[PDB]
Amino acid sequence: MIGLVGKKVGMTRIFTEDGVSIPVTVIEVEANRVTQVKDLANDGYRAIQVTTGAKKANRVTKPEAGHFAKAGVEAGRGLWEFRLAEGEEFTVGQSISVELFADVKKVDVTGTSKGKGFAGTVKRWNFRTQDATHGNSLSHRVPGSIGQNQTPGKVFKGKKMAGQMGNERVTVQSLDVVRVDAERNLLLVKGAVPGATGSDLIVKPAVKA
Amino acid sequence: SRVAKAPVVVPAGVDVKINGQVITIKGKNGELTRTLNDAVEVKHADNTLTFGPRDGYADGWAQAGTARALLNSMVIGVTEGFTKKLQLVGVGYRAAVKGNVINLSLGFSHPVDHQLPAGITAECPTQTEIVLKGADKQVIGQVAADLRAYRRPEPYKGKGVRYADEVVRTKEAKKK
Amino acid sequence: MKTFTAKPETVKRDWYVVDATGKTLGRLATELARRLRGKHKAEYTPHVDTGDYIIVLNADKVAVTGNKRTDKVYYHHTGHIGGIKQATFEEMIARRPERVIEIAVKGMLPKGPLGRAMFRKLKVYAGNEHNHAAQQPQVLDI
Amino acid sequence: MKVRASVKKLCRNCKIVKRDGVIRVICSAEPKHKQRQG
RNA sequence: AGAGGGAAACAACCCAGACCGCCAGCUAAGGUCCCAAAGUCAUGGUUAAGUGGGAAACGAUGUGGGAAGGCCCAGACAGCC
RNA sequence: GAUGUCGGCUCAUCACAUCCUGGGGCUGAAGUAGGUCCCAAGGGUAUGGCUGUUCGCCAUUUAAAGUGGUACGCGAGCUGG
RNA sequence: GCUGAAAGCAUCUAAGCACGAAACUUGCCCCGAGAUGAGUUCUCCCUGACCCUUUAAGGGUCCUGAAGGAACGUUGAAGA
Ligand SMILES: [Mg+2]
Ligand SMILES: [Mg+2]
Ligand SMILES: [Mg+2]
Ligand SMILES: [Mg+2]
Ligand SMILES: [Mg+2]
Ligand SMILES: [Mg+2]
Ligand SMILES: [Mg+2]
Ligand SMILES: [Mg+2]
Ligand SMILES: [Mg+2]
Ligand SMILES: [Mg+2]
Ligand SMILES: [Mg+2]
Ligand SMILES: [Mg+2]
Ligand SMILES: [Mg+2]
Ligand SMILES: [Mg+2]
Ligand SMILES: [Mg+2]
Ligand SMILES: [Mg+2]
Ligand SMILES: [Mg+2]
Repeated sequence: MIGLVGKKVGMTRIFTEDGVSIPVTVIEVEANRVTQVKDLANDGYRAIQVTTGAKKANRVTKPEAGHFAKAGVEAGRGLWEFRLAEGEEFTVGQSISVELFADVKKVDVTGTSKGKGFAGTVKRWNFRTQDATHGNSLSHRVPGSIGQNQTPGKVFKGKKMAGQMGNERVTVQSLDVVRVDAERNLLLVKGAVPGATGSDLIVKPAVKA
Repeated sequence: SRVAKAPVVVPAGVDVKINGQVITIKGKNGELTRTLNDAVEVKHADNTLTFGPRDGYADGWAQAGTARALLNSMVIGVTEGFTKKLQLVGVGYRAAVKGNVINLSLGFSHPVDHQLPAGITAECPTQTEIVLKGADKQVIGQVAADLRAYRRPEPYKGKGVRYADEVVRTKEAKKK
Repeated sequence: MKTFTAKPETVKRDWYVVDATGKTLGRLATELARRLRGKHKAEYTPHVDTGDYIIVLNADKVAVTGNKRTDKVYYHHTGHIGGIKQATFEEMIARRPERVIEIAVKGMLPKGPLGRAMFRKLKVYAGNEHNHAAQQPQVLDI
Repeated sequence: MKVRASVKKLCRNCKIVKRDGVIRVICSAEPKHKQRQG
């Protein structure tokens, strides 16, 4: 099934009447408007392109404005594609609401994880810290050895080193749908999802069980 | 050779149709079709079939002897068909066929259901017996092997699916 | 009087179609390598690409002798440690049938900038149809 | 299964068979006699 | 203290001893499908293992060739009663 | 006219003659549990006491506490017993 | 394992057919068209003169400056 594009509102909890606290992530899912439908004939694959939210007319460019005018929808804050499964039909301009997840039990949420910047090997790869005392000289959080002697004579590709951590696409799979509030454009999933408050999220039904 | 040098008499009621190498045979029990190897040409005649090694191939005589035995069973399948009987040995073991699916209870925690392939019939005269009937000798032998594979006869009490004819050789558990 | 040398500006190249159906992989590749390089033209010079453009159809129908259909292995290393990948012939055919002929010919071409330029004149197609009718390619019954 | 470099008939019922380029010994009487060259 | 050609690369192996020049020819070792100059040469065989393109004792109804031998239409060998 | 030499730490990587998990054959395989061989390298594969120790012994775990290569991997990374 | 000759039998194999493992190829996640073999789709923008010369993927002057971009500023759960 296709998914929806929402916004991470934040985290809260839902008390069940039998005394269980469920940590939930509130996802604001406004109406996703279909802006383009791709088919095998013209594009070689079946998919829809949706937009969501609103955008000030002074910030949309003429190339983007003409794309939205072609579909007859108001300009959103971005465009996202969803591969169509066999049997799903959508028309351009059609609006898709959060009630699509009315009977969906588990979802996969995709977002951009929070950026940690340049991270050391201790933080990024869970390397073990060397001794803090016992003679250690300037080598407390350094990665240690990075290879073998002359026989390889090089560092292997994919070696775990310090570098940029976070600020990348991350998918969390099989999150229980706690509540679908159609009239308020809310979707409550159990657990935590990638990204900071206010970031865009892509919510699809769970590809696994 | 010695098998290929014995012509196969095709009786009345059944017909043959040679189309280059692909051969087909119709009869009362059904119809069969089979492509023969390029190393052998089959010569049609009066109601008897002759196989010989086609020149240009060294293994013709070995390949010819197979086609002889192949269609010799093809003509038997379209007239008499083939039958194989399995007998279940062991308490609780009982089979029952409904439609083209066997319902075996071989002591597993789950029911095992084997789907018959198109062209093979089955029936259970009793709970601990199953008889299969069909035209193709190879396919009826394959199905019997699969049912036997669900619970192969163990060598201590003979329990499991076995062929009604074959003899299982048991052995005792050495004490002490 | 110096020996004649072909000039890249004045060399003419023809277009050809080859049906790889049933052809032996190697004995077809050598004939392609000759014509891609231009060894069949009297104006052949080593440092100039005087070859022809060749279109190969039905690349998935190419034939091999012996047990090579299941035993010929194509190795390649991804550059990552332990990244030695392999694929037999018939799965190369099932996945990327054009790669089989392209790999065979690539090994028979010279190595270097000119060799890579000759390889660009080879258009391999898995199916029977090609969209180079505008080039009017001549049937090469090889 | 005995996997050895020298396979031989161990009784009257042992039969030598070559399957897929591997010399094997199959015995309809003694399962201990089952061998394969390797 | 010896270049050249061959042996993929390879002082000591194989061919062969560089006075200089040539956009001439014939050969040696070694080669002649493509990389890469020259036979997708001819005739008759063998191999199916990519053997060729690494290895022993030993094992094996792989297969080719050869010379004999036992038994056999007084019915042998195999199968079946 | 210098290739820093044991062990530890950190970080590894490959081989398979496999320690666990997976698939099998045989068993002097009733079951449970084993023995042995074949296939299999995807992942996994202890913490302490003593000793500079590798190792080993011991205690207690674990599905298991694999064997080796890598300048007896790794001092322009640490340590210096 | 099935069928089955070579080898009147037998035989999982030689022709043919079926099973079969955390290995293999997929399936899951991420990167990814500098994939120079540089791909595809959608949308947007630009519709003036004139001279020279060896006359062509030529040079020059005047007019024109779009879509968009960059810069600058306020900044960010983005960041050396
Ligand atoms: Mg940040
Ligand atoms: Mg520590
Ligand atoms: Mg110091
Ligand atoms: Mg190197
Ligand atoms: Mg040389
Ligand atoms: Mg001299
Ligand atoms: Mg000459
Ligand atoms: Mg040549
Ligand atoms: Mg010839
Ligand atoms: Mg070899
Ligand atoms: Mg020095
Ligand atoms: Mg190691
Ligand atoms: Mg092994
Ligand atoms: Mg895998
Ligand atoms: Mg060391
Ligand atoms: Mg060092
Ligand atoms: Mg000291």
